[PDB]
Amino acid sequence: GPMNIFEMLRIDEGLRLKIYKDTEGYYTIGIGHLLTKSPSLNAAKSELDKAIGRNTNGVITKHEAEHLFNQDVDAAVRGILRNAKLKPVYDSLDAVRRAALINMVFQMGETGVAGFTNSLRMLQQKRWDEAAVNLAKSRWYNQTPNRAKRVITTFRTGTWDAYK
Amino acid sequence: GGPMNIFEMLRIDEGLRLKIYKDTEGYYTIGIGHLLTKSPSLNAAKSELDKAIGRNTNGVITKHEAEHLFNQDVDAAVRGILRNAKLKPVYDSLDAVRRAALINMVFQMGETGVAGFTNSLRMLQQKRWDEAAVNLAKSRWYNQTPNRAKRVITTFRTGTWDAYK
Ligand SMILES: [Cu+2]
Ligand SMILES: [Cu+2]
Repeated sequence: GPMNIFEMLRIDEGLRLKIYKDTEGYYTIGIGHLLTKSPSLNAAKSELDKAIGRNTNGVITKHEAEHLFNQDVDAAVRGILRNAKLKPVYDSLDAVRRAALINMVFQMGETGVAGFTNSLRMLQQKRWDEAAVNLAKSRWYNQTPNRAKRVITTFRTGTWDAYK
Repeated sequence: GGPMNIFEMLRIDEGLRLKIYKDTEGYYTIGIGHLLTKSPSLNAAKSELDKAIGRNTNGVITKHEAEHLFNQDVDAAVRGILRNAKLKPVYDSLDAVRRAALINMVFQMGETGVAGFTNSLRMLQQKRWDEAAVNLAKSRWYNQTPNRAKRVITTFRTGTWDAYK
């Protein structure tokens, strides 16, 4: 089966069914669903219960995680469409590259992503190699080099060859 | 229980069938509206099916298998919009809810058939919802599957999920 944003994110975020800490040290679960930014497992546990609508004692099913994953991806796409900075960039991109973008928003959030002012212009102007270079200079690249490298290659090439 | 989206919307219009069936156009299909072949041969259908699933299905598949195809198919519809000179502009100008109605149209009829709605498409891009809603009702689409078209059109006119609630 050929790629999409779901498989892409499914690969970058992986699937975990116990509450774990993301690379930022924030508690999480499922496919990269942020529970809380607080360093409290107990705070994370309650936040999880609200999200799933039941008592989980830290554990959810595979279906439950896909349900969250769906809403979250959807939430990121809608976030981009309400962001004055991102929407134009998004609209100008081809399918593969819109996936790369949604990937960054999924991980970092809109605001964080809107901060890549220069790279964004390069993207909207189809200067693929220049943006790829500029994106590597970023804190984002340094904090998560492997995932960032993969995403950047997608921007540069417009192909799935970093995931295939 | 969370807010509607294209998947939920399509899951309702297509339903879930784990056995090969003929859709409304007559073509062999499976899962959540996954077209297998436009050919009258069940054997070509079964071949296509076993190819896609990568085993020998004996003409039957699991729900998870069917949702796997669902993902591929929805993405293909979106990709089909972004590939078409007439569809992309309309799509880009649409709000999230209305983009779904569009994706729904392409999922069912295909990129090319949907591009044929030149007038309705232009009205959508001009935000003449009610005019578009009416133009869309006079179409082969509406005649063949009026119940699904009503939902999709109501979504286009109002911009809300009230037709699926
Ligand atoms: Cu596949
Ligand atoms: Cu939900």
